[PDB]
Amino acid sequence: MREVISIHVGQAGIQIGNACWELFCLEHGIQPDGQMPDAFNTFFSETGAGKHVPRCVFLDLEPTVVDEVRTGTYRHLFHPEQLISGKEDAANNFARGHYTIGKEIVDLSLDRIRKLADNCTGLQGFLMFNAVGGGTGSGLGCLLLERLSVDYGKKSKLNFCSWPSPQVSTAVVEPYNSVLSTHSLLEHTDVAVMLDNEAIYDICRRNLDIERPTYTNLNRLIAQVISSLTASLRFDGALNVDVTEFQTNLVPYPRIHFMLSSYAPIISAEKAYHEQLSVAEITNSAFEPASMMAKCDPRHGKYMACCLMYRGDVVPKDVNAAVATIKTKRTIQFVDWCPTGFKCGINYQPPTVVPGGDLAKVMRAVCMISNSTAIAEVFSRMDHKFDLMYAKRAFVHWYVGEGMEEGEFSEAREDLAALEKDYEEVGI
Amino acid sequence: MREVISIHVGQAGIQIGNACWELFCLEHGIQPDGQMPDAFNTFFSETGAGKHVPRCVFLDLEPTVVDEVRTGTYRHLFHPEQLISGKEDAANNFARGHYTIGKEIVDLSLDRIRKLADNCTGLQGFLMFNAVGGGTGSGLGCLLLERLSVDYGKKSKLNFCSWPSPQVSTAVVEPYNSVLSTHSLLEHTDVAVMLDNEAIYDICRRNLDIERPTYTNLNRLIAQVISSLTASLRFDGALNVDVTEFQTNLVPYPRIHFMLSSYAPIISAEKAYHEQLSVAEITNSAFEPASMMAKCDPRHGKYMACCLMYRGDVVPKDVNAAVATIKTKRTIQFVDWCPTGFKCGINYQPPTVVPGGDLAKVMRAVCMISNSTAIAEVFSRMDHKFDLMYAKRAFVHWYVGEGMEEGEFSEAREDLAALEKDYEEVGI
Amino acid sequence: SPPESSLQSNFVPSHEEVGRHKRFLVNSRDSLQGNMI
Amino acid sequence: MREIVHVQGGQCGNQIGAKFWEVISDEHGIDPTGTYCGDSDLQLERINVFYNEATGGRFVPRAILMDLEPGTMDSVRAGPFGQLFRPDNFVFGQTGAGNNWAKGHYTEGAELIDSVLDVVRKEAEGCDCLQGFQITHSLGGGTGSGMGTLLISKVREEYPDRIMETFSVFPSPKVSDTVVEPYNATLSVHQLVENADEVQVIDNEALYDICFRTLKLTTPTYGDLNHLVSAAMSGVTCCLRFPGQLNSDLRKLAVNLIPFPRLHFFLIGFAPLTSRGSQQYRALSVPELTQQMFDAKNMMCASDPRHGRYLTASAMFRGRMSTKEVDEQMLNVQNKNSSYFVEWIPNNMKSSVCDIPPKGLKMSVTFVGNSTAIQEMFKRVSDQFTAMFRRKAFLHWYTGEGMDEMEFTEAESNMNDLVSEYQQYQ
Amino acid sequence: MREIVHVQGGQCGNQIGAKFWEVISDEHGIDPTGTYCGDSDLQLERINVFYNEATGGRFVPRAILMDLEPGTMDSVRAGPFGQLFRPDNFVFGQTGAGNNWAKGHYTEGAELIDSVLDVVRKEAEGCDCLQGFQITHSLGGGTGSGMGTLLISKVREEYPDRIMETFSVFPSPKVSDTVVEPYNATLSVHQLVENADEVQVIDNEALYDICFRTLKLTTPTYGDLNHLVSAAMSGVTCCLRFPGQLNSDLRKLAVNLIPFPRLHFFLIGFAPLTSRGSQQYRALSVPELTQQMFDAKNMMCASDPRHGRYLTASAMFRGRMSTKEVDEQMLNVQNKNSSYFVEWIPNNMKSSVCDIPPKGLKMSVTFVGNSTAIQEMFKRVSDQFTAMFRRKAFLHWYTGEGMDEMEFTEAESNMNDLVSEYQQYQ
Ligand SMILES: Nc1nc2c(ncn2[C@@H]2O[C@H](COP(=O)(O)OP(=O)(O)OP(=O)(O)O)[C@@H](O)[C@H]2O)c(=O)[nH]1
Ligand SMILES: Nc1nc2c(ncn2[C@@H]2O[C@H](COP(=O)(O)OP(=O)(O)OP(=O)(O)O)[C@@H](O)[C@H]2O)c(=O)[nH]1
Ligand SMILES: Nc1nc2c(ncn2[C@@H]2O[C@H](COP(=O)(O)OP(=O)(O)O)[C@@H](O)[C@H]2O)c(=O)[nH]1
Ligand SMILES: Nc1nc2c(ncn2[C@@H]2O[C@H](COP(=O)(O)OP(=O)(O)O)[C@@H](O)[C@H]2O)c(=O)[nH]1
Ligand SMILES: [Mg+2]
Ligand SMILES: [Mg+2]
Repeated sequence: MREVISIHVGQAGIQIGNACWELFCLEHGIQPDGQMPDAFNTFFSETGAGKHVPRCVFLDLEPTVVDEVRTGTYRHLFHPEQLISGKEDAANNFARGHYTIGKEIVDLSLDRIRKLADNCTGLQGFLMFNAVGGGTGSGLGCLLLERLSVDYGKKSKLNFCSWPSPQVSTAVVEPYNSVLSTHSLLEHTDVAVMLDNEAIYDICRRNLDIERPTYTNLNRLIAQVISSLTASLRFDGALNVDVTEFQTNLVPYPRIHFMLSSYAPIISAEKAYHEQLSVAEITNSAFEPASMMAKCDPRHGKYMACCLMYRGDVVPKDVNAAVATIKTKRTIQFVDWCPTGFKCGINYQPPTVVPGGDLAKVMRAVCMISNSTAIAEVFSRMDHKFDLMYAKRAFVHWYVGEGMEEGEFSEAREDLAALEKDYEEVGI
Repeated sequence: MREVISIHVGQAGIQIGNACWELFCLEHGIQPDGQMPDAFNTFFSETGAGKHVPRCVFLDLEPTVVDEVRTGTYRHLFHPEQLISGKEDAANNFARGHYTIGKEIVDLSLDRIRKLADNCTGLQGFLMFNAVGGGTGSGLGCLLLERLSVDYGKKSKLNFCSWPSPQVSTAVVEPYNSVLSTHSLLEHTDVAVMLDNEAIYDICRRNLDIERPTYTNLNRLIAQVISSLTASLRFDGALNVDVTEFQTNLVPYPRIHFMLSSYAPIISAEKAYHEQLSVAEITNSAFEPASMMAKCDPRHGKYMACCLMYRGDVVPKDVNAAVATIKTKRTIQFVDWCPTGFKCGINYQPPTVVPGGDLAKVMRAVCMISNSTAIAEVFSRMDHKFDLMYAKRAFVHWYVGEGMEEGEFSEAREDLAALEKDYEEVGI
Repeated sequence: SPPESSLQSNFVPSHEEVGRHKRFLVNSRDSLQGNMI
Repeated sequence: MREIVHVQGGQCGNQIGAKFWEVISDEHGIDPTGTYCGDSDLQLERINVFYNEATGGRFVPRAILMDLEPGTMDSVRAGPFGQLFRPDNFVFGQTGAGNNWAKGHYTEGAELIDSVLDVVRKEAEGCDCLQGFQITHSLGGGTGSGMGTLLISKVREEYPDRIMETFSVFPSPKVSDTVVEPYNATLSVHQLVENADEVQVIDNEALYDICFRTLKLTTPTYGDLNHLVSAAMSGVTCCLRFPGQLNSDLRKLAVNLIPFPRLHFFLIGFAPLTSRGSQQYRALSVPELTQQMFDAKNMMCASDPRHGRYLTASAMFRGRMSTKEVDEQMLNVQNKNSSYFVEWIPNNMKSSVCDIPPKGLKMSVTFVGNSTAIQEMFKRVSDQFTAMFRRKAFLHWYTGEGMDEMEFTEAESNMNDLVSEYQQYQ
Repeated sequence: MREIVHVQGGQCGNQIGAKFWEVISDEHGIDPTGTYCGDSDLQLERINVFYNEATGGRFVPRAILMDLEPGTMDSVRAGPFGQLFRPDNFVFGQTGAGNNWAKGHYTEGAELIDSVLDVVRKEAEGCDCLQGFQITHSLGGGTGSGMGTLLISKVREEYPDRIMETFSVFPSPKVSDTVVEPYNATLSVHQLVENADEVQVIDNEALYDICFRTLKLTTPTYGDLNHLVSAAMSGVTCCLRFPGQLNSDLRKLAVNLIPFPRLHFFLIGFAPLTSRGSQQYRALSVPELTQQMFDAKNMMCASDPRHGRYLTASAMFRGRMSTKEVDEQMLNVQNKNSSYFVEWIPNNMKSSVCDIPPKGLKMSVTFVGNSTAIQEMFKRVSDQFTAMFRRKAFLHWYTGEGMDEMEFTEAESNMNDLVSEYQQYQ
């Protein structure tokens, strides 16, 4: 019946995806062999003796992260050509993603997507994970969205792309790679949800007091987010939230779909032994700007729409008491043309804790995704440090000499500048 | 009562008979001595005390491949005079292989084909496995098909002719041998099926993922094709398809008898238990253009007939359900004078996997034989290669001075172009 | 063996099909007119 | 005899209607396996009003489950009294209306409306002639409002002379769920005002206020709000199922509450209502039965009727009781509240006696009243709909699924005319 | 008294008649070893219509097993109830027809039809007097369509006045198997239209439609669909074996369905048909039987009767049932669905009461109806046939067996004048 396809492009997509599927295997009960020692259907398929193979593709142009998944623990869970690999890295280049390497890997990629989608009707949509700063995550990530719109037209396409920081970016040509990825995903992505790495680093340092975690500990917290989004698709609950009203409740205009997220409680075992976990305070934590997920301050941003996804033993009574408290609260301000501002979804399944991880066993949680005007500033800082480096032709010879012509930078520049004008106009 | 006679010529025919009867012995319980420790009556004859004996002739003018069979494991299974050996090689020469050196072996071959087909009335038909690019596969194959047509004209003449690929041709005089062979393949062969080597090379390379495959692995795939061919003839099923059904359902004009082949699923153990290989997931891969076994791209051709045969625990509910989605997709297309184009056969017994081979134990399989207008392309580059090298009398003296005459090449050129004018005449 | 008949002489199907569920987690609720515990 | 046809649409209607068949099976002595127990004449002398004898001896409900997603159909059959219903009364969607009106009304509710009228006609024409249609659904969501009310459009065309009884749950003012609610609410209201014979209103703010003050529970769930609506909806149909000293039916309500067919919106009350703290301390008698029932705290709409004027009303008294203390006490409540009752209507009250009390009680009452105070939540829907529409926010779904723009301008103008005609009678 | 001879040809026919001789064995108390069980006088008062006493105690079938290939007859014998049939009533072919009407009708259907005529003469002349024939075969194949219909021809000449009642399954047009189907379909219709007294059309996607919508079978096998049409084969002949308050016959069906000799093509319905997830929920009565029967969902021919007019119809009821409801229900559907019932015939349809219902059921009904909606089925087979014959496809397997082109055009003429004859009565 119901099924959702997860696409992970780039090695950022790979590392977010392996931790995303190890939680799903521990959420439904899938051993690293793909056996169940019935909500698997919405994320895991079937093939006889419990073999619940996954419904996800793993794109990367270089093999150095994909084939070590094949060598690692999760060999026989994943179907071997669901892990799709090239030979050479795109190496932080939009042109290397599109016109030289990606044209040879996208034919086998859509071949695998077509076989993995036509197995059963009931496809809610595609969950995209990529890195906009990278070469294959942005270049090849673009060309997959081009070929998905031409055939799979009316299907939903969620997005979770790792935007770079104002400070921690670990590259220099991500000003080029990111704003060429915007010219992709304003008109191809249905719902874009924003991510940022230091906005997960500062949550790990403050909310759990973990002074030295790594990339993989970021990937558990985001895996809990995606599992909470598909909580109602798989498990039962009081208010069902499937994918079709992530867009019709949060996207008021077709060019306005860039949006923010937050997760709560992010509390270790040594802090859960003193703090009581009430529904009122977990959503109060989800409204704090310091608890935000993509480093976008919402005091100068103005909440057009919001979604709350309660997961656990949440009674609907104090759902409505807590959400009435934030309307009374003045510092979280909403829009005059959207007086109501909230879609609530309750699921009875408690969050699943991973042993050996960072989180504890909590009985209730919130996954909040909010479309706000504050996304204007994450692109305005993109304005300032793009024009500061584009003005003197730096790092341009790599792009122009490799297939793509000069002038596509200027129209993608006018594209995100038009996005700036749209967010300023709607925010009056 | 019911029996079928297989005929193999050339070295390629001998080892393609070794694979299809390693398989047929392995499914009928036939040990290499023939002793069981009535469904066998098509390919094996009861001789004495529980011995089952092959129904074929093995034909080759050179001894170098055939006498190593009679010193092998299957040497007390085969009758000695069913394996007929010559003394000298035909040596890629239609003139020797038809006229000069092939005339003293037809008198023994027609003696044995009489002694094998006269034991019971109601003979179901003759099968032919010839190498088109070979010398005795083209020359001796042509003349004995001519003599079995005058003797037994009202019996079926199946043929699985192994054609040279556009780039893989492993000799130099394949334009002469193949064009001269198709002059008579056109005129007195009731069924022709192309088995191009490079197409099956690619299929083992990606589906079974063997990047050093050999002629053994090529030969097993043809064995699976002929096993699911005559599965309905040997065993019972939900809906029988006879060998007489083939020409009545795939051949609308007597000149057009050249069809295609495809086998799916050809998954490997590792990739096997990872897909629910369902009566659809396997019929979509059977109709995939790159899953072709003769590298005739059908997207620029119009299907004029197709025959599908299912083999396993197949319910016809999803046979009709999956073939409808085949009918509705626009990447496939039928010529308008056959609004329906589908003959279905169902056999209950699943295919049997050979140990140590390259397939897996698969419960259900599809073999599909389609007539198309896209046979015009395999003869169109045949036109290019023949004229490009016939232009300045290359290798002509091996044919003129060895039995034929200058002008056989002109008429063999002419009637293949008559086949092209006939195929495009269907193609409006 | 061919597949067996799935209909009795009463002309009704022979075997059920388990419906595609949603992992039912129950909710304990009862109120009004005594309104329990 | 007569036959009440029930239709159960949307996620919200499927829970409040399932709990409805829990308490009507309670009132008629029906086992959850379909059989009968209890040994009384009064449990099944009028059983064809809601149940059909299915020649297995069981009494199948004449109610159709109706939703565009099998998530709610999975829940209503897994729990208790899910075995009572027929699986052929269930009609399944697979895509699901994500709280969008045009999603359920124009695009994909169009192909399931042909199948669900087939099951309506299956059980309607199977009897001699039915009594009415009872439509419970949700206006806040999509599969309840749009896909629900095109059924309301279609069955009115086939059966115009029959009564058209709708219980609709409205958007709530305080709680903010299903953020595109004023589009779904307004686009359903203006189309059912020319279509439904009479409508009653339920709001979750008022059901929460009941659990605040009169029931004093601590953690009320949706099942507790369900049985509040369910006890009232049993009471409004009790005289068609049971005898009494003064008999009535749904079209008795229609002729005694509707002076003008454009104004057909009601408020619901239900008394008595306490926890065990006051179950043995309150004298269960006619004064507080009528006096709790004329209270804004007991009202099931999010409206204060003290603001407006009671145009007409009716009370549904149930149980063996003295009849003077029924109607003369409603004469005293008219004399004391002469300012709260409309001036050109003497004897605003319809009364009836439903001599069989509900299970667990000996006296009860159910209120159905046409008050002009039901204007006020149409005002707050009007204010927040034009807040969203004056700059055309969240509109591209309602444009791109095959539905025009002047259909919205007539939607606001029709309900503004409905608001304005309630002013002139206050 | 009388005897109805079942003649059963084609690999479709032999496995669709194996299920036919399972249900009339079950209804008549026949152990598969041949002896009687169940000690009831009504259950064996009429055995001579289908079985003959073997002077060894058993009841041998009057069935003519017929095929051109020795496989499906071996599978029928090896199955249960396959050892009931006489081994000499089987007739064996060794070559077979390759979905070919030319070798089916002319060459390979000639040397075996001399043996079928010998066995059908042997059993019929041994009887005192015949009643009719039951030709069950297929039109989409080679041997059922080829010399099953030539068998239809010559026993019509040799027996000129008896009944010939044929259950012919037309090729499935939507999901078509056996690619040269319209040659065997269209060009065996025009031969059969002057040689068959009574024809009933069976379509495979209609048999899948009743397995999906009304039976909700997850995995329907051929045994299920052959069992469902054997309900029709037993229900049409119920009065031939059993008494009744109002009696009938295949001759009654002939005289009360065709006003003209050409219109002998009928549709078939059977009721009730519900799953056992809704069997205890099914009120089983006469009005619920007729309305569920009168649906295109239930009818085992894939033609929509809403697009046409029921020119004449008939309904054989079964079971102990009141005989005012054996007609007041059809007055209800004639007055309501008068748009689907033709005017120039008053009271378009008859009925009869069989007293024994099918086992496990207390009431049932079968339906044989001359509806003019079959014009859309012959014209739908037409557009494949005239498209595949315009460009000379697959014709050399036809003309190469003592055959020419003239009777292909005569097949087009003699079928499109049947289409045009049904055009004037809608
Ligand atoms: N949150 C998170 N971000 C990552 C991870 N891996 C890479 N990134 C982000 O990706 C950026 C670097 O680009 P990559 O993702 O490594 O490169 P790519 O997108 O795969 O494309 P290529 O450069 O061609 O390999 C870093 O600045 C990170 O912000 C990860 O595991 N978790
Ligand atoms: N399908 C298939 N074809 C083969 C195989 N081996 C050889 N061939 C074909 O055989 C052709 C060469 O002829 P051979 O079979 O080697 O020799 P021959 O048929 O005895 O004729 P001569 O060349 O005179 O010896 C090649 O062009 C191949 O296409 C095989 O294993 N499978
Ligand atoms: N009266 C009532 N209202 C409910 C119930 N459950 C949810 N609601 C309200 O209905 C709204 C959601 O409606 P929804 O389920 O989306 O309607 P649907 O489209 O028909 O499925 C929320 O704002 C809730 O306040 C219930 O059991 N009873
Ligand atoms: N209803 C029904 N149809 C069948 C059955 N067997 C085969 N068919 C249909 O008949 C067609 C094949 O014709 P077939 O009977 O096999 O050829 P023939 O035996 O030579 O007449 C196919 O399209 C099948 O769909 C059966 O048992 N019942
Ligand atoms: Mg790169
Ligand atoms: Mg050779």
